[PDB]
Amino acid sequence: TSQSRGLDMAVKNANDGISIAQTAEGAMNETTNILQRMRDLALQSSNGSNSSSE
Amino acid sequence: TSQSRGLDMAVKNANDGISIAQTAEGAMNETTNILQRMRDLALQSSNGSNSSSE
Repeated sequence: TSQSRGLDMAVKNANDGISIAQTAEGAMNETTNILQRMRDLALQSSNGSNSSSE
Repeated sequence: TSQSRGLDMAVKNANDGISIAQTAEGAMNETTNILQRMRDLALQSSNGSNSSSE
Protein backbone atom coordinates (compact mmCIF):
# COMPACT_ATOMS: atom_id res chain seq x y z
CA THR A 1 0.00 0.00 0.00
CA SER A 2 2.84 2.39 0.86
CA GLN A 3 4.66 1.23 -2.28
CA SER A 4 1.61 1.95 -4.46
CA ARG A 5 1.24 5.51 -3.15
CA GLY A 6 4.99 6.07 -3.46
CA LEU A 7 4.96 4.77 -7.03
CA ASP A 8 2.22 7.23 -7.99
CA MET A 9 4.12 10.10 -6.34
CA ALA A 10 7.21 8.89 -8.21
CA VAL A 11 5.40 8.91 -11.56
CA LYS A 12 4.16 12.42 -10.80
CA ASN A 13 7.69 13.38 -9.75
CA ALA A 14 9.17 12.03 -12.99
CA ASN A 15 6.53 14.00 -14.90
CA ASP A 16 7.81 17.14 -13.17
CA GLY A 17 11.35 16.22 -14.20
CA ILE A 18 10.29 15.78 -17.82
CA SER A 19 8.46 19.12 -17.60
CA ILE A 20 11.52 21.03 -16.35
CA ALA A 21 13.73 19.50 -19.04
CA GLN A 22 11.06 20.23 -21.66
CA THR A 23 10.77 23.91 -20.74
CA ALA A 24 14.53 24.53 -20.60
CA GLU A 25 15.14 22.68 -23.87
CA GLY A 26 12.33 24.59 -25.57
CA ALA A 27 13.92 27.89 -24.58
CA MET A 28 17.24 26.39 -25.68
CA ASN A 29 15.77 25.92 -29.17
CA GLU A 30 15.48 29.69 -29.67
CA THR A 31 19.06 30.07 -28.43
CA THR A 32 20.14 27.79 -31.28
CA ASN A 33 18.11 29.81 -33.80
CA ILE A 34 19.61 33.08 -32.52
CA LEU A 35 23.16 31.72 -32.74
CA GLN A 36 22.65 30.46 -36.30
CA ARG A 37 21.30 33.88 -37.31
CA MET A 38 24.30 35.52 -35.62
CA ARG A 39 26.60 33.20 -37.58
CA ASP A 40 24.88 34.14 -40.84
CA LEU A 41 25.39 37.83 -40.06
CA ALA A 42 29.03 37.29 -39.05
CA LEU A 43 29.75 35.53 -42.35
CA GLN A 44 28.07 38.37 -44.26
CA SER A 45 30.11 41.07 -42.50
CA SER A 46 33.34 39.25 -43.41
CA ASN A 47 32.72 39.97 -47.11
CA GLY A 48 35.17 42.40 -48.67
CA SER A 49 32.38 44.30 -50.41
CA ASN A 50 31.09 45.71 -47.11
CA SER A 51 32.50 49.06 -46.04
CA SER A 52 32.50 50.25 -42.42
CA SER A 53 28.90 51.51 -42.70
CA GLU A 54 27.37 48.09 -43.38
CA THR B 1 -21.56 -23.35 40.95
CA SER B 2 -18.71 -21.29 42.43
CA GLN B 3 -16.44 -21.33 39.38
CA SER B 4 -19.37 -21.38 36.94
CA ARG B 5 -19.89 -17.80 38.11
CA GLY B 6 -16.11 -17.46 37.85
CA LEU B 7 -16.17 -18.31 34.15
CA ASP B 8 -19.06 -15.87 33.66
CA MET B 9 -16.75 -13.20 35.09
CA ALA B 10 -13.97 -14.65 32.93
CA VAL B 11 -15.86 -14.29 29.64
CA LYS B 12 -17.02 -10.82 30.70
CA ASN B 13 -13.44 -9.73 31.42
CA ALA B 14 -12.25 -11.32 28.17
CA ASN B 15 -14.97 -9.50 26.23
CA ASP B 16 -14.02 -6.04 27.47
CA GLY B 17 -10.35 -6.90 27.00
CA ILE B 18 -11.20 -7.67 23.38
CA SER B 19 -13.00 -4.32 23.24
CA ILE B 20 -9.93 -2.46 24.52
CA ALA B 21 -7.85 -4.17 21.83
CA GLN B 22 -10.48 -3.28 19.22
CA THR B 23 -10.61 0.46 19.96
CA ALA B 24 -6.81 0.54 20.13
CA GLU B 25 -6.74 -1.07 16.68
CA GLY B 26 -9.38 1.35 15.41
CA ALA B 27 -7.51 4.48 16.48
CA MET B 28 -4.42 2.74 15.10
CA ASN B 29 -5.95 2.45 11.62
CA GLU B 30 -6.00 6.24 11.35
CA THR B 31 -2.43 6.47 12.66
CA THR B 32 -1.24 4.27 9.79
CA ASN B 33 -3.16 6.37 7.25
CA ILE B 34 -1.69 9.62 8.59
CA LEU B 35 1.86 8.24 8.40
CA GLN B 36 1.27 7.04 4.83
CA ARG B 37 -0.01 10.49 3.85
CA MET B 38 3.08 12.12 5.36
CA ARG B 39 5.25 9.66 3.42
CA ASP B 40 3.70 10.70 0.10
CA LEU B 41 4.01 14.39 1.00
CA ALA B 42 7.67 13.96 1.94
CA LEU B 43 8.25 11.96 -1.25
CA GLN B 44 6.75 14.80 -3.30
CA SER B 45 8.90 17.35 -1.47
CA SER B 46 12.15 15.51 -2.27
CA ASN B 47 11.69 16.39 -5.95
CA GLY B 48 13.98 19.18 -7.11
CA SER B 49 11.15 20.66 -9.17
CA ASN B 50 9.63 22.09 -5.99
CA SER B 51 11.09 25.43 -4.94
CA SER B 52 11.46 26.58 -1.33
CA SER B 53 7.86 27.83 -1.15
CA GLU B 54 6.28 24.48 -2.07
